[PDB]
Amino acid sequence: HMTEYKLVVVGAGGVGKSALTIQLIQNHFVDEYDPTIEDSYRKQVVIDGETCLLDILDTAGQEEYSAMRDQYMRTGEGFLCVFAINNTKSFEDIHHYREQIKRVKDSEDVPMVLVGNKSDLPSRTVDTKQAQDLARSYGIPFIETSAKTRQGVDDAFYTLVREIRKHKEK
Ligand SMILES: Nc1nc2c(ncn2[C@@H]2O[C@H](COP(=O)(O)OP(=O)(O)O)[C@@H](O)[C@H]2O)c(=O)[nH]1
Ligand SMILES: [Mg+2]
Repeated sequence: HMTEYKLVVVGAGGVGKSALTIQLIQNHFVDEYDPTIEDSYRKQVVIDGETCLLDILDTAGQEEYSAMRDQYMRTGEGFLCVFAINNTKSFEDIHHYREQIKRVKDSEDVPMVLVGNKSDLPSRTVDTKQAQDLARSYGIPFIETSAKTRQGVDDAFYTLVREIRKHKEK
């Protein structure tokens, strides 16, 4: 009656991991969300005729990974690797998040989507072609999002579900 899909949202502080997740669940842009709140959220949604229950960890910070975060990294089926298109450092940081996932999974073939968030903002410092070059090298999709306008948000999450299905029987 429902298929569970366990998703993890990672990336530098301030890129919009929480805003993206909240925009997915609540259809609202939250302007100011606690940067330290790490928690799991659930969403029921029909994707390609399948009733899915998304179990989504929105990660926050470093320093003594909770039991929960360690659990989700280990048992997570797919990862959204988020940077902001007006945050060059966040883009450069993606390498470290991908290295972490590769280590936790002992594999280069983990379901993953590269997300360039804050597409609504005029201060773009990361070109779509840069992002495309990075995702091409990793062998993953790249999608641009705005948690403010909702552009691409469903698309990122649905695409990650689809990547998981490409990798394993669900
Ligand atoms: N304009 C714009 N602001 C955003 C977007 N996503 C997040 N923000 C803002 O960016 C800041 C960081 O967002 P947050 O979701 O807390 O980042 P996190 O640390 O990655 O969870 C907040 O002030 C949000 O209001 C976006 O798509 N567009
Ligand atoms: Mg957050």
